[PDB]
Amino acid sequence: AEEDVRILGYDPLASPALLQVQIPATPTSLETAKRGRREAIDIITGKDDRVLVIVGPCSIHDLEAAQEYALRLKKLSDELKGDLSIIMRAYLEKPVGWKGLINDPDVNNTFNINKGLQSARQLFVNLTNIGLPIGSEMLDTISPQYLADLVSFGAIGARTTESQLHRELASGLSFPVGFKNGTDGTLNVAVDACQAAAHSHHFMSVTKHGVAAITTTKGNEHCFVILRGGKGTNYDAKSVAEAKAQLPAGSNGLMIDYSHGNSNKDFRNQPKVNDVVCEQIANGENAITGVMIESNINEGNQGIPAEGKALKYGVSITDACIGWETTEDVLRKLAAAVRQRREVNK
Amino acid sequence: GAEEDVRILGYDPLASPALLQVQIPATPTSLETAKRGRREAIDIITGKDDRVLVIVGPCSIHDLEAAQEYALRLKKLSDELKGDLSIIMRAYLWKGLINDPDVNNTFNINKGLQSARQLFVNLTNIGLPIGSEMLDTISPQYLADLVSFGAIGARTTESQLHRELASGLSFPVGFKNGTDGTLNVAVDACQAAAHSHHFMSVTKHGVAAITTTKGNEHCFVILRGGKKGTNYDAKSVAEAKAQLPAGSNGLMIDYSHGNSNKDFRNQPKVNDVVCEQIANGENAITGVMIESNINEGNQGIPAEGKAGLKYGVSITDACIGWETTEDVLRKLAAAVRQRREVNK
Ligand SMILES: N[C@@H](Cc1ccccc1)C(=O)O
Ligand SMILES: [Mn+2]
Ligand SMILES: [Mn+2]
Repeated sequence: AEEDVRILGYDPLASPALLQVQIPATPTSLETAKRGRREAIDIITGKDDRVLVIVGPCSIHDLEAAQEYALRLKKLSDELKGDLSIIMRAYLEKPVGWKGLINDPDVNNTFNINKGLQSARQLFVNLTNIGLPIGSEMLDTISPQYLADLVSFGAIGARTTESQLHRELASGLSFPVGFKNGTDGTLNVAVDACQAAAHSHHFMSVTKHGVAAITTTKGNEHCFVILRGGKGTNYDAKSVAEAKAQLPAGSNGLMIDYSHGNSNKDFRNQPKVNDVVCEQIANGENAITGVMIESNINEGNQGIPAEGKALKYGVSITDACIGWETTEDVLRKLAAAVRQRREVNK
Repeated sequence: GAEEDVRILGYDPLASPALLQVQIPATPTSLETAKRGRREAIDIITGKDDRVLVIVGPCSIHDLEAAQEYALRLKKLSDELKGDLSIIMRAYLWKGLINDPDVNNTFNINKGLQSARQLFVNLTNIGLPIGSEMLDTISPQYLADLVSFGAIGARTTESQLHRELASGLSFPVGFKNGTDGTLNVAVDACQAAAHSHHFMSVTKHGVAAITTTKGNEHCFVILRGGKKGTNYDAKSVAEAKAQLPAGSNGLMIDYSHGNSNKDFRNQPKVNDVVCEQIANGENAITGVMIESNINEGNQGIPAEGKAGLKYGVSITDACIGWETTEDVLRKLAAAVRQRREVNK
């Protein structure tokens, strides 16, 4: 009986329940998470005229830099509360390079998931603890069981939007899920994802106790489409009109990613994409409910030098971000477009 | 308190892989058949054998009886063309034999996994290797020991999760090109699955653990059409070959799906066009995939639960009949026999 010939070995893994006790969620963290979901829900369903903003680092590899950023974003968040509902990007990784905070939390090319999950959860607690909601990519069917309670928003990356596995997973998450369009630039797959995630599914996951079980979902009605470019960009009126053209009756507000395929090989293009999105918003576009910005403390990205995490401070080690000030503007300018759009509807 | 699982209606007890593997044990024959299939598949996709790897069979199995009759027929034909073709049966698992084993929206996974495994044992038991789609990251743990070939479908080839899974399977894995007709994603999948990965899967005992893979060097690309159009023609094969990196394995061409272009009657055609590239010396094509069954076409699921279903007819994709299949395979058989001459 030939089995596991390509499996070098298994390693003990702390269960979700165990991790949730080790690194408990403060009452604030749990309240922050609930609030974020409520606000996000109202915005993508049309009940609120504010714009949902998922902004923050491409990926977090430094909890101390992520905390400084959170404080800054929490303040700005306080000044633009009337127009913008801001959620922080607390992403673990990118698509060859650094494997992410869960796999390689030490950023030294060593794998250590147990410590990774600890960092991941501690991070989420630290952030939501200061009152700042967070969003992350739903990488797999197990990992969310360690962090789902502190998350207000979940995104299903372009490479997995067609994955039956990720559609079933979304149908059972306790928060809004954004499905990015295909890497080939089409929306059909993201529209189908939302339809599917709305139904009830029966899949196999692990319980809070680390055991495999047959899960049964309720269906998620808070799934929307995210426009992020592809084989070209799609944040322009002509493209948005084609998108709207594809959403079924009742579909939720579109979200737009200023990066990746939309800034096509350059973070400097994020502010430009903001103008082209702010325009449509001020002129009265109601289908654009949310935006996604990859910003950091200091612009650009970088690589890991000979040594590990000691590396330019506040600088992404994956996709390049825009600096902070460039972010202050981009958001104040988006808040304006929100107000100006508030009038056109009156 | 907190607010998790608000969309989780509930969990259900699930027999562990180890438990299932004892309940429905694999006969020595089943285990030998599985090993043989992998060896033959490996030799063919790596260039060591001039035969053509053939993954043929139903689009999906919903009837173990009908699947067994078909297996016997295919086993007898497989015995005859064993000199030119290495046949592995399509035994892919409406959600599937696993989610709805009874076919009536009553999702009984435990029974589904039993049927799934019993089926795999029944088939491999008569000496016929089998192949299936690597659905999720847990399911295989209940059937790997019986599988000779695993395919990742178009909608998952880009999934990091499925690339890591392939890197730890004990058999060759075929990655289908994107639903948009491109091969870049399938080529990247093969590159990725060749490396070692660290993911979370469940053990034979139903517990979550950190898995570490060795890397799989037996991953190839499957051409199955797409938006950009069908791709079984020589110019497509050629453009494909030009994109294959150093050390890639032999290409496989799916006759149905995006290449049959919504009409199963086009499979015999793709064959001919592909059989011609082979009979003239094309060695880049080492495998073919065919959605076949006892009776051509497909159907739906009547209010009459399931016992009101046409026998030997697919309840998913349309397939060609046994009759029409035995040709395709005989022509393909010959196309190979020819190739060996052109290379002689
Ligand atoms: N046991 C599988 C590998 C595997 C391990 C863990 C999870 C899923 C699959 C095989 O022999 O191919
Ligand atoms: Mn990024
Ligand atoms: Mn099919």
